[PDB]
Amino acid sequence: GLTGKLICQTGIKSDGDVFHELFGTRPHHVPNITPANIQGCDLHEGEFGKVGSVVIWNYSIDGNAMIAKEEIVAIDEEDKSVTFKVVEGHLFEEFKSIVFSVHVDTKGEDNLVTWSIDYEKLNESVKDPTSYLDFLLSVTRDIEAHHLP
Repeated sequence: GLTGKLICQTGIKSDGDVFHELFGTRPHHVPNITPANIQGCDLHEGEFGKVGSVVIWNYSIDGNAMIAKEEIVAIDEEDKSVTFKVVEGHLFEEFKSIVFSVHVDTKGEDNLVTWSIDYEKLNESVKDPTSYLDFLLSVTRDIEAHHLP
């Protein structure tokens, strides 16, 4: 009753590999590219690019500042996927667990970015976090504009 999943898919015109590796090996560059959405990304444990690394994200939705500490639980080169599990922060005011994954599909002509949000609400009154899809699309658009020469 408390579990849900939200997915958004959108095209990018920029290089898909570069988009994947931004998240997979260069997540600390994200704030520099989408500063209205993401203000910081600090390495807390481990090393950038490795499974089990932990980063602290400083970000904003609707003008409110928030913090998420996240473990990189999966990085797959073939699927061009990176999975970030929240382990502390604002979102644990609402969710028992919440995991963000980004996949890039570069087959064929048109690159597709897919963001998934997999979560368990603390209780049934918690809202499904659809505002995070609008955040992830904004981040995605900003990355695409930055990477297009």
